[PDB]
Parts: sequence; structure tokens; C-alpha cells
Amino acid sequence: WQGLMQFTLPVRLCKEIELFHFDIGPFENMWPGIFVYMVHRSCGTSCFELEKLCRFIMSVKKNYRRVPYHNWKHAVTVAHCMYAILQNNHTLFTDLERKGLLIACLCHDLDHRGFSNSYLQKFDHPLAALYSTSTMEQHHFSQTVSILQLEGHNIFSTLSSSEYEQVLEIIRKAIIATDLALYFGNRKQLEEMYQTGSLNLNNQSHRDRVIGLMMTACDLCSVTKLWPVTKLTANDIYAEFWAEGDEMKKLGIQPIPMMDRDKKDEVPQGQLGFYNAVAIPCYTTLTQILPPTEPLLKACRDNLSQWEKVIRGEETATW
Ligand SMILES: Cc1cc(C)n2c(Br)c(CSc3nc4ccccc4[nH]3)nc2n1
Ligand SMILES: [Mg+2]
Ligand SMILES: [Zn+2]
Repeated sequence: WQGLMQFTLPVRLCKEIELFHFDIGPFENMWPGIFVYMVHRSCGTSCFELEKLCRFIMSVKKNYRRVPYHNWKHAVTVAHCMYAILQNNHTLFTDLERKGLLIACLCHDLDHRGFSNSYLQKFDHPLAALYSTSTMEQHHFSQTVSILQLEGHNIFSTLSSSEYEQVLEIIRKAIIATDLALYFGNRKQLEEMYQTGSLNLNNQSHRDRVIGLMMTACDLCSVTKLWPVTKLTANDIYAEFWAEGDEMKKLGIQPIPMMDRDKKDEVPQGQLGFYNAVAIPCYTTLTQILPPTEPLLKACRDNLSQWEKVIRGEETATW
């Protein structure tokens, strides 16, 4: 925490970090510092007490598990995408939203066990008893509130009780929105609002939907990196999915192909299906609403053409 307070971002990165395609991968020692940097530039140096923010960040890190994908790296990656959207669309948002959203993104997968909502609900895990829908996401929000209530961690203590209640609702809605089950309906409504010219960012119901799609766009942003980085991250995603598949075999339940390591051949077509059904529509709608986010769409389209290249047998060396 102390070290973090003395972190300065190297000047070469100060330019690169503002770009959507920025990959945090090669800077692991600087991830906590990169988050403080992004909060300071977007929100401001006075949004949070520096000691409480650093204490908060280090507890958030401790409370992500050593799972192949839903880990600390993912949290900082999703926060960086949100940083880039906010910097590109700064004055469409309030200080409270900028605060809420950077924090929501860092916390949105807190205490992830590497198990899907399907697993927990099929195996009637206690979390699924509590949280009937959006099971892990309700848990991630609960974990965020637990961390905020730690001694020295309440980064929102400069707020009124009203504003505290407001920022918790921004965060609740933002984390819940990362349930991909909710994405399909959210994007369909946004697409209709946009095509019919009814979308109004000063309409709070519209604004909540736009924020939800920003949360999907940031959660999925590995598909917006340069091909080699996207391809490396896909390996982590499958490491985790296949471990769930293995855990189901043990328990006498057979898994869906995506979670079955003995169906690895179906990955390229699986990705094609994921890009067509989820990622391309997501970034397509976000770019309509927030034209500065276009680079995410262009990058997503580039990676789709790369998966097509893999499918027709034309890819290059792996390492
Ligand atoms: C960044 C990201 C996020 C999500 C949610 N991803 C998913 Br889901 C996938 C995998 S799509 C897929 N379908 C398959 C069918 C059979 C075998 C393998 C398959 N992979 N990638 C994601 N990336
Ligand atoms: Mg999640
Ligand atoms: Zn996530």
C-alpha cells in the first residue's frame, strides 16, 4: 500500500495508456499504480483519500483468486477499457459516475471461483440459493461492499449519505450488467432506441442501459486487443472453462463443448460464434451511441477476420 502511494507512471506509458488497444500484460508490477493513475487523471487526485484508495486497491487484489482468467489481470484490464471510454466521453458523465464506474470495473469479478452461474445453479451451490439470477455478479457486488466496510477502506467517506447510496446503486447496476445473460436484452433495447432516434442520455433509464453496455464492452475488451494478445487471453479463458468441465465429469455431469478440453478443435468456430452473437453487436451498438469508441469495434472486426483465417487453416506460430 505504502509503495503504491509513491508510484509514478513511466512517461512512455502516459501516451500508450490513453489508447483502447493498450495491453497491460507486460507491466504486471505496475497494475495497482496504473489504476491509481487512471483514477487520478479521470476522476482527479481529490476523488479519494490516497491512503484509503491504495489500501482499497491492495485488498481488491488480495480478494481475486489465482484462477486462469477471472483474476487481478482481468479486473485491471476491464478498468483500463472503462478509463479509455470515460476519457473519450468525459463530459457525458458525472464525478460520481466516473468514481463509481472505475471502482465497479476493478471489483466486478471479486472473489470469482472460476465457476459459471450455470455450474453454481445446476449443483445448487449456496450462492445460487441466495442469488437466484446473476448469481456470481450479486456475489461480486456483496464482496465490494464487504471491502468498503473494512477499517481504513471506505474510499466513499467524502460523500453525503445520499451520494453514498447513489454511488453504491451505480456500482450495483454496473456489476450486475456484466452478467452476459442481461447483455442480449440490453443491447436489443439500446439498438431500437438508437435506430428510432429516442435514445436520450439525459433519460436516467437510457443512461443506465448505456452504462450497462459500457460494462459489457469493458468486460469483453480482450477481443479488442492486437491479435497475439487476444489469442493469448483466449488460452486463459479456456484453461478456466475446461477446469469447470473437469469438475463436472468428477461429479457425474457431462459439460457443454466449450468447457470440454476433449473438444478443443471446436474453439475457432466457437470464437466465430461468440464474435457474431456477442462481441461485434456489442461494439457496433456502443460505437453508434459513443462514436469515440469506434477503435474497439475496428479492433474487434480485425480479430474476427483472424479467427476466420484460423478456421480456413492460414494462421501463424504459437509460443
Ligand atoms: C473475452 C471472452 C469472453 C467470453 C465470455 N468468451 C467466451 Br463464452 C468465449 C468462448 S466461445 C466458444 N464457444 C465454443 C464452443 C465449443 C468449443 C469452444 C468454444 N468457445 N471466448 C470468450 N472470450
Ligand atoms: Mg463476471
Ligand atoms: Zn469480468
